[PDB]
Amino acid sequence: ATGLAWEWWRTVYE
Amino acid sequence: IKADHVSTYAAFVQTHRPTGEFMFEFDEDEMFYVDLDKKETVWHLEEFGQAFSFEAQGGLANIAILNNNLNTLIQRSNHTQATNDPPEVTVFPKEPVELGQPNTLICHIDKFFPPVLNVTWLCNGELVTEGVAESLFLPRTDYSFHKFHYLTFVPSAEDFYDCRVEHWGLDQPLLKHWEA
Amino acid sequence: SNKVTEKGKYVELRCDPISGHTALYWYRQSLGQGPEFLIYFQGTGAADDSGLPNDRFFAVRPEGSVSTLKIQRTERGDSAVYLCASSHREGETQYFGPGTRLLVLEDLNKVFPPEVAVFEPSEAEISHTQKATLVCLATGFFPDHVELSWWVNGKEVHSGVCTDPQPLKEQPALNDSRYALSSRLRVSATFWQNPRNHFRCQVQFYGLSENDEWTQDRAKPVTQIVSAEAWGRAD
Amino acid sequence: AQKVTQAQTEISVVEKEDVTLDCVYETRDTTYYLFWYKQPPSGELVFLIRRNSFDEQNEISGRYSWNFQKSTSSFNFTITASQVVDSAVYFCALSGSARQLTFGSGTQLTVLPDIQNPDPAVYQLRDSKSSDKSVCLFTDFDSQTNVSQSKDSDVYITDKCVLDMRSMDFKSNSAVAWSNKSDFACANAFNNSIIPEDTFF
Amino acid sequence: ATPENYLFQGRQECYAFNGTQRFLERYIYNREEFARFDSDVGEFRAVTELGRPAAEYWNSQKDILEEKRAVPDRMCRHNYELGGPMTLQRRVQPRVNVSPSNLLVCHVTDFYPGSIQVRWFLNGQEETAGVVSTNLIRNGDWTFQILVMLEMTPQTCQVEHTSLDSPVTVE
Ligand SMILES: *[C@@H]1O[C@H](CO)[C@@H](O[C@@H]2O[C@H](CO)[C@@H](O[C@@H]3O[C@H](CO)[C@@H](O)[C@H](O[C@H]4O[C@H](CO)[C@@H](O)[C@H](O)[C@@H]4O)[C@@H]3O)[C@H](O)[C@H]2NC(C)=O)[C@H](O)[C@H]1NC(C)=O
Ligand SMILES: *[C@@H]1O[C@H](CO)[C@@H](O)[C@H](O)[C@H]1NC(C)=O
Ligand SMILES: *[C@@H]1O[C@H](CO)[C@@H](O)[C@H](O)[C@H]1NC(C)=O
Repeated sequence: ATGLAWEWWRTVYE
Repeated sequence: IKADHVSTYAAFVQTHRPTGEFMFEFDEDEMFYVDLDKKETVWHLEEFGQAFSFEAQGGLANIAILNNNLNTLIQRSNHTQATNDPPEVTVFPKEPVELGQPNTLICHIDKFFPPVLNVTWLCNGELVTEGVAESLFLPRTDYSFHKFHYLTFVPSAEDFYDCRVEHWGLDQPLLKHWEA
Repeated sequence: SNKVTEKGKYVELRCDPISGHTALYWYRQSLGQGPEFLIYFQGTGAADDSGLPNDRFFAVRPEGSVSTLKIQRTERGDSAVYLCASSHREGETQYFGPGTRLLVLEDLNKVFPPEVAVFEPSEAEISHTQKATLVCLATGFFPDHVELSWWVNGKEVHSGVCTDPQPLKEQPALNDSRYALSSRLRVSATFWQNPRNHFRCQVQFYGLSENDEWTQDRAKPVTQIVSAEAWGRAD
Repeated sequence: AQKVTQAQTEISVVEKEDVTLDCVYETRDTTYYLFWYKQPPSGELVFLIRRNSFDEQNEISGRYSWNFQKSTSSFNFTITASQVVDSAVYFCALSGSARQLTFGSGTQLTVLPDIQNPDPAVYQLRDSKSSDKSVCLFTDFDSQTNVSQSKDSDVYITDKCVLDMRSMDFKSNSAVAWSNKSDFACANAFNNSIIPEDTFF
Repeated sequence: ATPENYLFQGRQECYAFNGTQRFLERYIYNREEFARFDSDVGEFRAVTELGRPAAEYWNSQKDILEEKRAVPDRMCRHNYELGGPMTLQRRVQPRVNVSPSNLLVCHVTDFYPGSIQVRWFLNGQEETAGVVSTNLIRNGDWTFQILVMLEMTPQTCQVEHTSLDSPVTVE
């Protein structure tokens, strides 16, 4: 489309 | 790294007043960011928003991840707070100064950490509340931060301007004096 | 759990996730349709994609150990089954909890506890098929919140038990009609005709509570357990 | 956008037959995750399968099967041998860019029993001393029989259900009818009935 | 007595070169980078002891790795092509001015393509003595600034740029 993508950061292991 | 162009998503969470910023820079120039209080995308230049449209929920989602990571890292790091880094301030005009011709004065604060600071503009010793613009806490490679402050003004030989930067690393508030 | 609330009152729903799960999800399921997403918690914060219906719906998760979905100004349309699932990390498999069924009523006066009566099997069935069916009737209860269980000699039995899926109305036209349920327990002819065997039909009603108001003269339709029993009869 | 479609509203089969519930996932994400959940009557959403987008090699591996066809964008749940306990509502879920689930509609599976020896009858259970209702039981009838609702407001009749007495492999369909009138007799309380009906007295 | 304050940041870097995208995902706590994902390696890596357990769990999950491995094409490549006309082809015409302020200053303003070269010319003769130029000044406005000094003896400043098809001179 006309929108830029994004990637989830990950959660540090608790 | 061999790179013709660099596109970077930068975001930080912290304890003090700038609780979170989520931006996207192209070659060290911020293109857009999400205002977490307003939950909407903010485009640095109007020509960006006409062509593209960024989902604001992506920024809110990333800040929520970093917040969980901050709390996890605080306990794992045994509550270690980084040493404060004194900022470096330089004031320069955007255009060559011409008396009577409107110009924009730029106050650049560089190499400071944490990104918590009080910055005010002073014209002839008085606080300027109109015509002031501030950039976000832009990231750096050494993981410090740098910030830009702007003041639209008309040059005059009588007028003198000062950029007042307060930082935890500074022993005293730093004032950078600028005049024509 | 099962929750009953008068229109307008404030309700909050509780969900305790599994231990190490850093990811909590609230879902709502209405009329057996597809569960609808509500809010997504990641630790102390909400990374939700904002399926929350209105401003009246808000949720919190202070320490990640338990979430609370708050509904102010309850409306009838807010009544549904609110599911809760927990994921170990962001992206792992989500495992749903039992959930709490919310019901918003115009007035709590239509609430009634059930009447439970147990009927002993027919001698003809025992002589024909060598089997004995026990019929239980939970009648005159509103809302449709019951748990009909069978207890053979003090132990709950799920074998040979036919609990109806959905109750039926005594006034099928009225929307607030009192529901009625029936369940069956078929045992061996020698099992029913053992006079030392004890059967009990237990119905757990989920109605009003001590916090809710009660103005009328009849007994308060509190969460009760109405039950009826029957002993074995020998030939 | 991200949507899951399960067009099968109801599926009716007798035991030991085969069934295949279908989905068609419809998402724009590059990496997605599909799920199947089981909701038994008055039960929680039970977890069944999680196949990631990159794992494409299909297997049978028991009575539960899944065929992930990225071409058709489908994900079909297949049960080899139907048991009456498999009777539940099964849901198709989709995850990925949205970490929460995008549930589909409802597919209700009803595994009917196969009463090899049907012995239909309408027995009368003893009226409880604490009750004024005379109750009637239509039991042991075959699965093909369809119960009829009450034509009198005072009489109440329930739909059918299957009793699985574990000890002896006998599964029986059953229906209950009661009323508070003297007009009510267990005989002729029902409308649609089989001809070899052991209506007794 | 600096008040209590703890920070957590991160970078999602896309490196573009010769039609190839290299994705880097950094995990930083108080300027201390403790974890990193590199698309060249294909998995996570612990930069310090602080992030070893985190990287080992991420590498144990195949889907976490697969999502990060698809980033170069889903995000880095797609955003690089979509923003091309507004980022790569962003051109601004520089405005040149020369002032005496003996040294001579050639102040070039409002040019976005950072690469720019300036030459002093005295009577048609380029000089290289006493010529000191300030480093590229980023105005933070997607506009750049640069000033070139010149030790002159009183008795033209040409600028070459990508946006300029013909070099501009100021007499
Ligand atoms: C930007 O400017 C603001 C305002 O000028 C400034 O905020 C102030 O910061 C100082 C510390 O840097 C704060 O001082 C402490 O704040 C806490 C929380 O409010 C108080 O509990 C503290 O009480 C202490 O002081 C008392 C007097 O000595 C003691 O009796 C007591 O035991 C505590 O030790 C103390 O006030 C101050 O409150 C704020 N003020 C406001 C209005 O926020 C901020 O720090 C500046 N930022 C930078 C980067 O310079
Ligand atoms: C925190 O303290 C514990 C206990 O003394 C120690 O084992 C651990 O290494 C410490 N971690 C840091 C980052 O200082
Ligand atoms: C770019 O990639 C192509 C294909 O691998 C290669 O032939 C070429 O030499 C590369 N050019 C540069 C400058 O790396």
